[PDB]
Amino acid sequence: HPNYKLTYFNMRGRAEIIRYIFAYLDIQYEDHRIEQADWPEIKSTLPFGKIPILEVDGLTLHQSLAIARYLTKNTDLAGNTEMEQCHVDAIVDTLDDFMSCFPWAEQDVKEQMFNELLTYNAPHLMQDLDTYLGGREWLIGNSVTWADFYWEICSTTLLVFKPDLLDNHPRLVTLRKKVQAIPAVANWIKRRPQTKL
Amino acid sequence: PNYKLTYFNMRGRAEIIRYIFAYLDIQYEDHRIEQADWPEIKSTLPFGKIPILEVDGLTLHQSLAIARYLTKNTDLAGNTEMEQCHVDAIVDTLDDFMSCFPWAEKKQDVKEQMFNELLTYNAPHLMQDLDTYLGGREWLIGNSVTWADFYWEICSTTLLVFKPDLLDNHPRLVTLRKKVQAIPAVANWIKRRPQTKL
Ligand SMILES: O=C(NCCN1CCOCC1)c1ccc(-c2c(CO)ccc3ccccc23)cc1
Ligand SMILES: N[C@@H](CCC(=O)N[C@@H](CS)C(=O)NCC(=O)O)C(=O)O
Ligand SMILES: N[C@@H](CCC(=O)N[C@@H](CS)C(=O)NCC(=O)O)C(=O)O
Ligand SMILES: [Mg+2]
Repeated sequence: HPNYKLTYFNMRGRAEIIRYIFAYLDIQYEDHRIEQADWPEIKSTLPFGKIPILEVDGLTLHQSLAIARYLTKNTDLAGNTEMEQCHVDAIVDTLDDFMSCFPWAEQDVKEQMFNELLTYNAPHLMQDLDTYLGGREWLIGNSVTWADFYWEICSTTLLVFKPDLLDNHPRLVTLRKKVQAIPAVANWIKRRPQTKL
Repeated sequence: PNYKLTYFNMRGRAEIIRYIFAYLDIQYEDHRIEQADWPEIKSTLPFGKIPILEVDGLTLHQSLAIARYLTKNTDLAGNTEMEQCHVDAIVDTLDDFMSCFPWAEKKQDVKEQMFNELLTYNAPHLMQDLDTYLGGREWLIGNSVTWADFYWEICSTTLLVFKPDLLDNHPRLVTLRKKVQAIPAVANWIKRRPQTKL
């Protein structure tokens, strides 16, 4: 059981998937939340200059989904078979692709691009996700995976900007609530720092 | 298995899969779609995107998800779980950057401005970070080739089309490209594959 230090901004953002996994697996970690003012110094010490990073016994890992996958290796969150693991990885990247389209660090052009993505593109993605879910209980297989975690995390952020995101997708709302009801996840959701994003 | 890869007639996002099939000597159907058939075929895809890989009647999607699946339990995977994390991280860092480019932008002046900005400002920083990460070592992760090395060669090949001087101050990254290109199965694929710009 190694020493884990997670470094990110004071927000859910790209660190939250790692935080859900730690909560579910009951893994102790330091939730290091930096202020924007401390970032220049920290940024200059990192191999690839981006966060989140996870220090594992002092060894710096980067890329939130690479880290998430590493932490879920040989756990019940990974997918029950090699093929299920592929399906999990694919859903995660499909979600991450969409979230990465938003110009988070871009006013005017930023506001325009956000409205276009939320209004013209998000509903299409929600439909494809609902279709993929196909009336089943979880996105992949017969039990929860970190793809379901990431679905709940990404949709929570999208709902902040688009409250009607899932008005045509009650089954996707049901999946969100199912993830949110998992005791370890429910406990983290009620206890985590309250931030907008 | 009966593998059928569907993608455009481009290296693009399918090429990492094509390299892995070649290296592992796995037969597959390299199906390249017609541009006139794209509007029709798009509605059949699980998320409206390509590449997809069909495996015995089952459809898979997402190029790196597929690449990771195909390299599981092979010598192209990281040797340890932490190495596998390093491979995944390098691949996502490359993929993040390539995905920033407005490949489908119709407005030519906007496209050229964005390409130039990414290539002249952002790209050099990435090359610097990759070179320092590599150091004096033989491959990006561990002591043998991984699919992270493949993806480096694939992405840099395309970047060099738009910025030929990209690696002028990074001879170690050039050497890495040549090492990947010197692998027999990869070299054979490179000489036999369709010659496309992207
Ligand atoms: O141009 C690209 N894609 C769209 C093709 N259009 C579709 C509509 O009809 C006309 C053709 C494209 C795709 C992939 C890439 C790409 C390359 C190109 O060799 C290499 C690495 C990548 C890594 C990540 C993402 C894209 C890439 C560049 C451009
Ligand atoms: N795909 C990467 C993205 C990393 C990334 O761009 N992180 C942002 C924060 S959300 C960042 O480091 N921005 C500050 C900066 O680039 O200086 C991941 O998921 O870890
Ligand atoms: N992250 C995904 C991205 C897939 C993707 O956006 N593919 C492009 C072609 S390079 C596509 O299908 N776009 C055409 C469209 O959206 O109509 C992957 O690597 O598979
Ligand atoms: Mg990605």
